Amino acid sequence: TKSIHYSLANFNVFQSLPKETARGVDDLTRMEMALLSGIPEEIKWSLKKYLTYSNKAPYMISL
Amino acid sequence: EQEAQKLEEKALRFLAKQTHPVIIPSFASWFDISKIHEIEKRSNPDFFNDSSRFKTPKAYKDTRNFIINTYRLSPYEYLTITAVRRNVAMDVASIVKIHAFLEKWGLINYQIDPRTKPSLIGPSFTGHFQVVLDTP
Amino acid sequence: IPSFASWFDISKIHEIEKRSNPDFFNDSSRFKTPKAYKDTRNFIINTYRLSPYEYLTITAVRRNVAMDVASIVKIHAFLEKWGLINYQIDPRTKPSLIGPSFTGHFQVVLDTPQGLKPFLP
Amino acid sequence: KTRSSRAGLQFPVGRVHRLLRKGNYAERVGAGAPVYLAAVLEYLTAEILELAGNAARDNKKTRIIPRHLQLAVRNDEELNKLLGRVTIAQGGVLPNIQSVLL
Amino acid sequence: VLPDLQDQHHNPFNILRYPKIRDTFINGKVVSPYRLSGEAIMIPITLDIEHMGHTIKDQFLWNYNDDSISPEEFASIYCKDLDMTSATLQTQIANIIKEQLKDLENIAATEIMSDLHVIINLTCNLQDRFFEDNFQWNLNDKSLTPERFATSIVQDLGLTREFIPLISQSLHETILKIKKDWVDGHLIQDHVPNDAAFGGSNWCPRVEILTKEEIQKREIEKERNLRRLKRETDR
Amino acid sequence: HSAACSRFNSDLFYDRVKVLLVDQQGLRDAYTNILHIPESTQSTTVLGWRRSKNDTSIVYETVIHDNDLNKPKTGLSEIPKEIYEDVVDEDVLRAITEQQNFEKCNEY
Repeated sequence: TKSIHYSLANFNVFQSLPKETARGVDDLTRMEMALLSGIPEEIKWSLKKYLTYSNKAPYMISL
Repeated sequence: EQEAQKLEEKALRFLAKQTHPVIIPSFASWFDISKIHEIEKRSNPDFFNDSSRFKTPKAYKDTRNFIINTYRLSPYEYLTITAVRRNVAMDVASIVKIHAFLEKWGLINYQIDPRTKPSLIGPSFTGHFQVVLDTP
Repeated sequence: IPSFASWFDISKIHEIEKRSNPDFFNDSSRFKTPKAYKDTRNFIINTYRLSPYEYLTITAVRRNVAMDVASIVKIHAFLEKWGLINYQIDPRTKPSLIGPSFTGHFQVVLDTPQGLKPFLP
Repeated sequence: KTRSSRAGLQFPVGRVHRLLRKGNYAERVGAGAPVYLAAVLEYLTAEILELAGNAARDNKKTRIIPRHLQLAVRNDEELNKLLGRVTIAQGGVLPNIQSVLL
Repeated sequence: VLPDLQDQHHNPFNILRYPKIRDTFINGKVVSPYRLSGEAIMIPITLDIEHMGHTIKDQFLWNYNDDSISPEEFASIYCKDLDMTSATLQTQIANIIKEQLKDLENIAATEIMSDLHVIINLTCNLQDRFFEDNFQWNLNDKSLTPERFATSIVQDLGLTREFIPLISQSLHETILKIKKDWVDGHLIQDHVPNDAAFGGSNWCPRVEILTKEEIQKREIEKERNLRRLKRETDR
Repeated sequence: HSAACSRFNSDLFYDRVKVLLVDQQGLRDAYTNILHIPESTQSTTVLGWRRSKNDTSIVYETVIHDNDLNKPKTGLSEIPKEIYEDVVDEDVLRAITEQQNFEKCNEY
């Protein structure tokens, strides 16, 4: 279960120290960074979530 | 023949073995260790356009493929720029510039734990994959 | 032994090498002259002809040629681009910069906002 | 036409040659010995004067004093080994406190 | 010694079998990600700071012709990396790398336009296997940068990578010295180390060997030589 | 003499393999946990992927592609058509364009 030999995911230095926001880029920076990358099929998702945050929380992505 | 088997043996001999996964944020899928994408040319690094003789696309690849190779062999550790500057002979301004650029797209020092993201099957279905490499 | 570009000869100077580095024939510098360029080129060749199975490094020839390294490297990178000296080589002898192990055959995974995904083209 | 200008020195070659002659060090003295000795003397004097000037500039002084000469001869290990048995008047001793006394 | 070329199975736990991997695991640290033209001239910057119980010594070239980081942000990241962050240390760094710039900003390799040749005799030391070497270097040449010459030297010899940013910097400092006396009496006499008639028993002068035994006396010896050498020019 | 030149170019090779191939295949980085290996041995310039048909398993393997092993890599990629095409006999000119097209075709 919780053992070093079972898996090396908490040895002695990271089992409660990592911040609560250490799971990747935030949902806003992810939108902003996936918007200037040239890959299609990805802009069609960024411009979908920006389109959502313009009708459910516009005060968050204000110019 | 026998030299082909000796070549395959010596190749697998001096070859890095993957022991830890590497994670890209899926908005920076575009790159390899041989091509420079347009985003890398229009971004802050301006080694191109021969503005000087000390910085050149050859030194750009010689440094980017050093940073990515140093990170992807030990992803558990964090890439400190003092070690990079201690290993590369480039000027400090460019070293920190390319390091912040690589960290911006989440190519190196990407803060991520795989215990909060479940697995999935991609649009590409199961198949038979190979990676062709130049002879060493 | 060159298999291509057989215009080279130790007797005279060809026009293909003049157009390569023109700074050797139009400059009146005391240290650089076509006579010394021909001398050092014939020295690089006569010193490689002793064992055509090793990689001729720049510092090796630099050990005993009285010429600026800025031009030594210039003419040395010229005698490797053609069928010249570095054309018959063994695997072990190489400049072979000491870098980190190569990457690119590793399995990279993507982080889609819907879950992890394998990176397959 | 003085020989110091011919040799390219600032020390008197004639005076050195006269001192070598009347010093009864030998019965004959060549022509290269005076210029050689003057060269060694001027080299040593130039080195010591340069070190003393550096020491005086470090002490924001524009006039060399025996203290500066002592500091310059004791800082450089070579001159310290050369002039180890020679004391200098009004030169004092260099500040050096032991670790066990601090 | 390191699990890079060795073969480990699917389970990463095997890496624990090496000591130099568990070392960075038993007493590691958790850190937060930091949040950040024209003709380029290179200016090396040396600094030997002795502030805390430990002292730091390193060199690096700045190229102040561009502005993307300031002498304060560089110290802000150089001390965060070393984890000895202190306001007095950041100010100490910004108080030393700025005087080096202001003192060396006045000298640039531009408008030289003089075919100059010099016997560059440099000495490098990385507190292990230090070396010295002397060769023929021609000023007024832009094809061979000192970084490429350093890469050639580290490639031909069996030297680690950390020697590339060591011989290049110490070489730039020499270049600045060669350009320093250029603002005055810097006439270039035909100074050769060897020849044949115009402008070789052995290459005893032309040496690039590495020596473990320290001849840690060159600092005074070079100053002794340099002081007399400077007076030799006047005559 | 020039004979001593190769005398230094030969043994300088033996010292390289001395410090890099008798230890654990290479030197530890000493700044990162990376085993520094001379780059002439691993690889360079990944040429892409090749996918074939297969119903659940997925296989990942590394293959090394090449066109001609006994025709060594050389320059002629940094040689434009202005310097050499002016006046040379067409025999070696054909050998030049042969080597060059091989140099370019080796990378797909």
